[PDB]
Amino acid sequence: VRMNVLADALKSINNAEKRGKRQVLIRPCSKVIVRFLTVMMKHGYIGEFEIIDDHRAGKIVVNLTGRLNKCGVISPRFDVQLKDLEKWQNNLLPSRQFGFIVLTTSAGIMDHEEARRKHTGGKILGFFF
Amino acid sequence: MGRVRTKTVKKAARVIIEKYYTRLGNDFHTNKRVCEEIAIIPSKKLRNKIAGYVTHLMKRIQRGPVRGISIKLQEEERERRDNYVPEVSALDQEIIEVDPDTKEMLKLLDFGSLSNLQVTQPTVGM
Amino acid sequence: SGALDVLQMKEEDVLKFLAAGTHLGGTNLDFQMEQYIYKRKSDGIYIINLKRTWEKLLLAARAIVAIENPADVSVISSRNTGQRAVLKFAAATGATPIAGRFTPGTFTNQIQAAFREPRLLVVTDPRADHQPLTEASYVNLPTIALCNTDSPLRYVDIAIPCNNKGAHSVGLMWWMLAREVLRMRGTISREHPWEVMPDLYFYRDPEEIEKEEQAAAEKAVTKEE
Amino acid sequence: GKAGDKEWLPVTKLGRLVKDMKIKSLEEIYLFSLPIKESEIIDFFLGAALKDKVLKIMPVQKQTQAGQRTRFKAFVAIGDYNGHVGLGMKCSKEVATAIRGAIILAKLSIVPVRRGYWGNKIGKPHTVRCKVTGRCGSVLVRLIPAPRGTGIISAPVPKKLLLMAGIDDCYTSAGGCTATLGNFAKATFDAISKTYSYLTPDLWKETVFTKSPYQEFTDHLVKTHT
Amino acid sequence: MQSNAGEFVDLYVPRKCSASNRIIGAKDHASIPMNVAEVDKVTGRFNGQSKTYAICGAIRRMGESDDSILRLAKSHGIVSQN
Repeated sequence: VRMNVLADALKSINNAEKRGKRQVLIRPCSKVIVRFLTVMMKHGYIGEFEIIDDHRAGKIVVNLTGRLNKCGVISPRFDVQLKDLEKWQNNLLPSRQFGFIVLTTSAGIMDHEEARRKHTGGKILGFFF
Repeated sequence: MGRVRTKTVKKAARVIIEKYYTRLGNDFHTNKRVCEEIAIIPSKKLRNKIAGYVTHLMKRIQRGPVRGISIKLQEEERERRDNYVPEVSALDQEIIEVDPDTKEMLKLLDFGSLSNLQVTQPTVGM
Repeated sequence: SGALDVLQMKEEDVLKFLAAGTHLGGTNLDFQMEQYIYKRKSDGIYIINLKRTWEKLLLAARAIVAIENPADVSVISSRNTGQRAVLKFAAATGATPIAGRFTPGTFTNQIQAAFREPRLLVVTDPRADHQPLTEASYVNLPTIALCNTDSPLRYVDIAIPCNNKGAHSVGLMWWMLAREVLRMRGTISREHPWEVMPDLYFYRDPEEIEKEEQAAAEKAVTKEE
Repeated sequence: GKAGDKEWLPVTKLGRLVKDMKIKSLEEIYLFSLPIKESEIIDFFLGAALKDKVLKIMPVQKQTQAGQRTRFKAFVAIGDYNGHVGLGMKCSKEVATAIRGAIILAKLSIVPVRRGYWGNKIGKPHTVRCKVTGRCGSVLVRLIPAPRGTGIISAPVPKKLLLMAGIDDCYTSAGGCTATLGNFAKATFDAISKTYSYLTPDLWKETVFTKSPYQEFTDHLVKTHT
Repeated sequence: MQSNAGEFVDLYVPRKCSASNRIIGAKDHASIPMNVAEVDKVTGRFNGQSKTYAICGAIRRMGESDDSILRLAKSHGIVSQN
């Protein structure tokens, strides 16, 4: 089956970081997972990552540090309209000061902090902190 | 019957042999009178007991070392066993050779002397 | 190693390692002892690498140097083989031996009169002295020990592999340990023969000692005759 | 008439360095994550700001062939209003002895708390840094940060501890059997511990690994001292 | 941690262990600093300035510390090719 790919992905890197690891193997490589981890890399929670290529769908390998505490998925994907936002981020984050809800908009995939400056609502995907 | 010695006897019996090892004989009466002079035991019947156990210990101390108390000459022979044993002065017999798969490690670590070869059969218990 | 060949293993010591059978190691393995092994024979026995033994010897010994008090690097061994060896170790180099049965609570009490607070430990065989290891993780002691292939690693920070099933492997290794700490701290350095040898760090052998002493007395009497 | 105390001769290494006054704060001790094994060390650094608040004095008793035998088990809180709190339990045959056993034990187990801000700064932290939890056998607490001047909004039991901690603003919620308050307070104390054990982006810069007091002050301890 | 002034607060800034990248609390008595002694590396004699490390109790108690202490010394010295 593997109904939702992204939802199975994050639990590995969540589990792996707890035990004390710094290399993982996540499959089967969706484009959606790439742009997620790109945003998550900029802020600094993970390091550079290598995309292995296969014809089947690829495999991805990540280098990570203890800075991450947990990245979760939120499924199914609800809408946000920039007044629903404040209610979401209260429940899902440890603090106002840091933590980053991610979402996708027509202006691309980004954190919530950026979307507020573009006046774009959209569909929420996950979170991390 | 019964009459198993208590701990009050066995505590002081060990002490009295450690610090007055020289004074001891192996006779009952001599070991009694020594305990009477090197200490006071406030009863008479108690004195007759502590002497008898001091005697019974001193029999065994003239064999191998007791594990409840120490004397000097045993710690001498302890030291004499624990500074050189007559078995070796050589390390270990100076030349010992090894079989292959150890030689392959040594090949890749710049060593190439003093070896033998035997390529012993397969396998575990077989 | 670090320095090019003034710390690296010599041709001499190789003979001593092989004569004491240190290279041999038991049938059963652990998943923390996989890297130290090179391979198996054609028979059940797994051959520890001696290069990998040598590197672990050094930073182990260098940590024993790094303390500014040599009276609180408490060594421990409770096996009979490891009694005579440790006694010479902590007599030669300033250290504190705890020989035989441990008598628990000696790193966590305020009432016991054998209470001590050291910094390091140097243990023979985790599976005879499991007691001090558990108590080390209640008062923040660094820990060093001698592991075998089948000895698991848990509450130890660094291992020093060895064959150590009761052999000349034991006493040889404790001698080498005391040799190195003196090359860095002491004035024994020159790295050309030390007066003290590994021929009295080896096991008592009490029945073998009495028989050798009797045979030496008989050989002395027959020499006098 | 006759005067002069003499109290507290250390039998502990860490205690001796304090008595000679070459360790200048508890904050050094906590940074090396050392045990504290004496109750006078803490009472040397502090002792004029520590209050106690005896929570409950609870009986328990077992059964034997001659009937009941009852021992009194009391919980006693402790804390100054600058960030250090502790908690202790003890039981004994009689009451006062058990209380005095707990006032000692609570000082021994004392820890610091980490305070933080709401969403903006104006100096002096008033609340909890992050949203944390703490569980003790089916009781849990969810300490949630709160803006200034809301007060501590909690049940009576954690309102003691958090107020002594200097955490003046908090939202909370409980889950499970809070009737058995021994769980409830230990679960609160569990939560209050996690504040310096929660990683935040502030702390991401790497530590310098400064040398230990055990190492530097070892020179005085080479006499006979242990 | 900074404020409006940039004034630093928090009673102690805790220390962060080498191979786990996490912070050890006030009570945590399985966490050890481990001092390796440097040498001059011309004569192989002790020379002063130490390399100091720190390890948390979690990696210690599972038996992963042995690899971490090895890797730390492998990225520096004394370890060449093990």
